[PDB]
Amino acid sequence: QNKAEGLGMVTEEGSGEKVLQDDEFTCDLFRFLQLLCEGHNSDFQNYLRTQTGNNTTVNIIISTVDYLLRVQESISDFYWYYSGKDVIDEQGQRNFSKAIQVAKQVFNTLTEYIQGPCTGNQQSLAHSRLWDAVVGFLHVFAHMQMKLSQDSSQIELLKELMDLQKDMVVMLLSMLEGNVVNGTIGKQMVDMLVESSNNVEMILKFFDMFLKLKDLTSSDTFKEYDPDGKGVISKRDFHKAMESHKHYTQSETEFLLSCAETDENETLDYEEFVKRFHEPAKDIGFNVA
Amino acid sequence: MEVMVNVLGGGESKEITFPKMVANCCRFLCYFCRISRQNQKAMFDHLSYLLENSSVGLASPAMRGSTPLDVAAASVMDNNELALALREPDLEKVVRYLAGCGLQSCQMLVSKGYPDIGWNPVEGERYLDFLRFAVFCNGESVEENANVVVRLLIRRPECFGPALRGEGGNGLLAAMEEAIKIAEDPSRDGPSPEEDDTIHMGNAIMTFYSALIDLLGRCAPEMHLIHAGKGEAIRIRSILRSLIPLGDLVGVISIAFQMPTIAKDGNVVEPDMSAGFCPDHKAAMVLFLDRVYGIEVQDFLLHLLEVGFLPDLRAAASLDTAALSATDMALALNRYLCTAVLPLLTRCAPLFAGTEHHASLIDSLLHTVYRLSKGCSLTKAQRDSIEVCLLSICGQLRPSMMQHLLRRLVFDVPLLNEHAKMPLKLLTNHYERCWKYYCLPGGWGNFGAASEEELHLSRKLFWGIFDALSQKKYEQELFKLALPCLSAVAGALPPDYMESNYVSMMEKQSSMDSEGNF
Amino acid sequence: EIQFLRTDDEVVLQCTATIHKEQQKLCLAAEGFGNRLCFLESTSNSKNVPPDLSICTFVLEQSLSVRALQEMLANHRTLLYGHAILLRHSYSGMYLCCLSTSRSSTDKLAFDVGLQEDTTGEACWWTIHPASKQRSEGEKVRVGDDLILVSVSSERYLHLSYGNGSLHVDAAFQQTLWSVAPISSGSEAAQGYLIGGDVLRLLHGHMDECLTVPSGEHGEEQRRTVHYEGGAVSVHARSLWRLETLRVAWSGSHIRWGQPFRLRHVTTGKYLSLMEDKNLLLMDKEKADVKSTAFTFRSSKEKLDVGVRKEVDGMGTSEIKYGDSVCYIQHVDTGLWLTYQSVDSIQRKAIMHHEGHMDDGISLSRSQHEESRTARVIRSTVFLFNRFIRGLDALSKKAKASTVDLPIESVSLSLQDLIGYFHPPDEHLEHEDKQNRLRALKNRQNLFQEEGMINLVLECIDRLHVYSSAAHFADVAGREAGESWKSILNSLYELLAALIRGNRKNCAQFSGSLDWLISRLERLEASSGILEVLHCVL
Repeated sequence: QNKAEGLGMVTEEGSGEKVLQDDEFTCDLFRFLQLLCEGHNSDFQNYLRTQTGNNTTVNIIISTVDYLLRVQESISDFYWYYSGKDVIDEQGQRNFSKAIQVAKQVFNTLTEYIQGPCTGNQQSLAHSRLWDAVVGFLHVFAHMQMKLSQDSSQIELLKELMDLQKDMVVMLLSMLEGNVVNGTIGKQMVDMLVESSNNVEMILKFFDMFLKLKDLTSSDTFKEYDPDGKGVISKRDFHKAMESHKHYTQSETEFLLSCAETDENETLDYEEFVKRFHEPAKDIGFNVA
Repeated sequence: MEVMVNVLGGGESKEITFPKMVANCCRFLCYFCRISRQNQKAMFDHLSYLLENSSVGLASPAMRGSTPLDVAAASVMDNNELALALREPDLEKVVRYLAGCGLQSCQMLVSKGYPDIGWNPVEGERYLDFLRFAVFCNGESVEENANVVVRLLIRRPECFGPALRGEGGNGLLAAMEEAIKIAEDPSRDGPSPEEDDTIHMGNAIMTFYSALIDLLGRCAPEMHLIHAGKGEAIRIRSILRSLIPLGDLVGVISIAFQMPTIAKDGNVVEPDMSAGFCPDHKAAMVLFLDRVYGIEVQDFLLHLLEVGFLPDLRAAASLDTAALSATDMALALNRYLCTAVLPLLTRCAPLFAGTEHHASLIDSLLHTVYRLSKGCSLTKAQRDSIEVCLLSICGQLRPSMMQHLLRRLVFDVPLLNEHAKMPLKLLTNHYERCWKYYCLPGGWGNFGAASEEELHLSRKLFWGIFDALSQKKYEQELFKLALPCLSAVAGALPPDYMESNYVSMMEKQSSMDSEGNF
Repeated sequence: EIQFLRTDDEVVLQCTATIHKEQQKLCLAAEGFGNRLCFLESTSNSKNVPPDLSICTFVLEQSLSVRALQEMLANHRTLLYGHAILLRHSYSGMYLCCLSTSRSSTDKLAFDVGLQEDTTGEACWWTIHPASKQRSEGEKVRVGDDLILVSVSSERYLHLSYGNGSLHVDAAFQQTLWSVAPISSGSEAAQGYLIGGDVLRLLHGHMDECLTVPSGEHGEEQRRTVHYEGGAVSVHARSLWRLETLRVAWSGSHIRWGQPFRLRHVTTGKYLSLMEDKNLLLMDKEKADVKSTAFTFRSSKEKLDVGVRKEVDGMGTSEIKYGDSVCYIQHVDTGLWLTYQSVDSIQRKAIMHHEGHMDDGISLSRSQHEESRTARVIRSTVFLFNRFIRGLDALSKKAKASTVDLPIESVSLSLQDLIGYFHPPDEHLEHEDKQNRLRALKNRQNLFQEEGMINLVLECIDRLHVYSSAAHFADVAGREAGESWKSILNSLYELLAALIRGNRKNCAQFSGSLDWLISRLERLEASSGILEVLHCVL
């Protein structure tokens, strides 16, 4: 489709129904199953996993995580296609948004499957292929959080993906719900973590790199740099404050400078900066902690 | 479509009931696609059905262009949006049908009595035509479809026919020789208990192999991608090179046709085009050569020119008589040359620089091209192709060799007929390029200097054109075009020129003979 | 529980062939020096003929996605289906690849498969795909799982040719299904403990003498006897043995007390065996049956044999340790114990006894990889150069040229490989690395001279000089031999110069043969090489 528009010929579909054929259908299908188990409906939660009366049993819980693995692979491949290219086009942004919405709905459905300490569903998804999907999403999050934050035109994609990460961590917490000492679910989760050591390490560095931004802004050194109520601080002032604070390294300094959008006036608003970065960082960091 | 669906579903096993109306509906759908581009997409929306109902009447001749496979080809024909939106399973179904045709015998023909072979050329040719239309669109090659098709073709090697399949196949050249031998053989060619009654097995085999070669050559990546160095394109091109050896292509090009002849009574005895080696077979070979292997080596170019290209052009020249010109052999030869050979020689124009050691060969090429230009059945576009090719070749052609062409031109260009116009351009550009060769005694050191025979011939050309233009009736375009030529000749001739009072006598009597100069 | 193949794990690729209505189990094999083309080694009848897994083992360096492969070409993780994996041949150190050249066995589409020195390019890389519908893209590749490999460069599958008389492995569009066996994994292998496939020296209880064969001055079938030598032989290639387990899978595991294994002599290629007369004797691979060639390590002389124990899939528990653990070799079937006969250049005969003496303790010392590779290279060179000399002898005896086999291409290729092996270090290299290369080159030259590689080269030079001219050699042998006569003759002299250069002991042993060399200095076809050799010796 991209080559089709590039060659200049008229296209019936602008966004393109060919990629992600039916986005509303999958979302409705998984929202139906999430509503079916909402309210910690343990009876229907167990009946989805094992139909006792029926002659043959279909594991909806396993099929859901299979679809989650497939959509994780699709998202990872789309990321890998877009890794080299500097800027994400509109079609890429729409496809990422639709895929992230679908993944978020699947994670919500899995979370409603596993909440209400449903031990059967928890043990089924423990032995299912959830861990590979989670480790794929962890790498995707580790690399998007570096890439998108540097640019300023994909902030909506960044926040949608950060919400996806929060939902994944809530799903992991619901897995850990009702855990026992030296539990098999915990062992498998730590195996997943040590498998994804580098990705989660990068995510944690990205989180605690922006979690100190509130302290940096509230420091008196920044206050004397910006005594104005309007708060639009100069880029040079913010840059020099970032080493005067003595808690940000040079790499963090240059990364925040790159992640800092500036107007033609060569200045930045620390208020918009912090509300743009810190809040998702705190929200997801609490769940990770 | 619903009428055709009902009839095709009714009694599908026992061939097709009421084949005439099915053919009429397929023709109507093809024409509906051809009417407008949106109708083509509307028909493309149901391309899936035509694929599982492709094997309807492919074996039976006289239904060509009126089968569901033809309707699918028309729906996917020359539409880039449709070619790009074409899916991979749709190509896979056709590839599977081609594999089935390559593995299995043709039950209908062997039932009617045709000799039994292990593969189906008549269906395979149609299935290869559909793949050609799927992969190739508007001069360019759709890389996405071409890579999928070539990958499926190499995953199923049985699609290549017994010769190129690889279990001890005799090779492309051997297969072509055996097919012609079958063609002259009456027993193997026909069932032996007008054309639809007797499908010629040799022609089926040659058309199958030429269609496979044509499809692979069209699937070859574009040269711009090769220059960019894209690894997938390099891989596909190397795979095609491995699939088809260059020597087999050279041999098939070297194979000669059978020229028509008149009989004892003098009546033209013309072998039927439905039985024999077609120029389109060589046209596919040339296309594969130029798109896959690439023509960039000078000695290779001249070797191919001698072995396969020049004999065919000389045969076309010898079959330029007015009675034999109207024969469809001559038309097919002119079509093949002007579509493949002359464009290839025009693209190979820079390589024609170092041809001193093959002066006889290059002079023979010039003479044959000129004789084909001096023709009647030659169409307007064919004349254009001849003009461009000859003007390109004579451009980089070294002035030493073309004095044969000059000495034959100085006798027939003074006529100032419409056939003299491209000699006029040729002389104009040649003298403009080789101005300092003639005027300056030293000239180019590598080229040398005039032998004074060229100088005398240029004197004769100047005087003949000058006189014939005075005696010539007014045509303002003719005086536009003859002006630069006359001026270039006058400038090239050194003002202090010595016309030898002792000229050479007893010249080539064939040159003055206007009946073909032979 | 199911294991998964990871990077840096050593594996063996197996293929199944039902030749003549009987199923055979084959393995992908390749030899570093000499023929680079891969060949298949049968492992079905391991009972009567031992398998040579040493040249069949491959290690999985890197597993990467196809797009990552594209990016790295433009400018421990478990194996997952769909990745592109890189295989390094364990012995040679080269990488498996498509050679882009074919033997043209009426399969013009197929491409031959061999080894490549450099990993650069997409030829070395191969992609693993699911064999059946149970497997799927992206999931972990289980151990003991059948796999199909796809060439990245040529898009040709690893194929086993059935139609030809001799089975060949090549890259063809048809699919041959390959199973993967975990031969070993050095990631969790404890250092200092004996594992299968090692090359070791059997040291007698006086930790001074090795279990060695007669030296290289004695001819073949006089080297078949087994005895004890001490002193300089401990640092030679005639004291090296390889412990080969009777199991194909997991043959690199730690050796347990009582595990049956075969001891193969590295330099000769023969297997230790027990003859019916209770006398130890080296005996050939073809007749190397399990019954004759089976020996076990026992911690104590006490007679309570372990009997039968279940085999464990993996490294297992490390029991035998190098240099400290005392091992007593006993034959499995006969039950006798290895001991010194104590006959009355020590030449302590090794004999096979029901009871034996008390000081039968045998220590184990691990041999370096460089020395093991040098010994294997020596064995291969011995085989190839003996074939060459026998062919030349037949040609001299006037046997028909077609009947006689003359390894023209293989001898030349092995000669260039040996030149590369004995190439002196370059000067721009760092000092410590240069000193290490000098030490390695000196060790290689010493091992070659101790195995007597000089005399073989001298014999080849003489039997090539019996033909005066290239035209004369082309009249006697084939025309290709005629063209290769100059190249092989020059390469042999260059090899001799490389073997003698910088080695005072080798140049001293070459003093006797100097007079032979100077007698042909007048010959123009070898004057430069003869003069270079003379200069080095002087």
